[PDB]
Amino acid sequence: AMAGVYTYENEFTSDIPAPKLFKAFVLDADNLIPKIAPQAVKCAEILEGDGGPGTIKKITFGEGSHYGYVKHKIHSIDKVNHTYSYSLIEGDALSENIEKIDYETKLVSAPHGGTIIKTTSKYHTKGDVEIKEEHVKAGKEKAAHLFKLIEGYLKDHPSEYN
Repeated sequence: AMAGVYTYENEFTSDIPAPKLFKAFVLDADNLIPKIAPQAVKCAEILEGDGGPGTIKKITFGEGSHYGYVKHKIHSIDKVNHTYSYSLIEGDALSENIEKIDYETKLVSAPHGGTIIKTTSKYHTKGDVEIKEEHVKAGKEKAAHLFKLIEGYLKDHPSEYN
């Protein structure tokens, strides 16, 4: 049975400077996200580990989830370089034919003072590979919205994540 890896890059941009964002979005996601999108994210909970490399998180969704949750395994976190890698491993985007999805995200400092969020997504496939543009671009939008909500919030809370 054919094993393979579908790979998809995209970027977003943001006014928020890289480090604030990293603290908010990566480092306190568990807390900050449910606060600002309770429609779409009920809860977030660490099943195992500190929360560094090797941790397993269950994230629990509200409306607009096929399965109503995911689990993530954190592969790495680099606070100094502002990068993050993990793997979706059980739940929402997966199936018999998509064993796993890997994300790696690099925040980079744009011109001038702002940020560029670079994400690379890696679909570990089994068997024939059908991966619909929809399911993928639908995903882009979800994340794009979510980052927009973070910008907005953080701009309304400048005493935070400094």
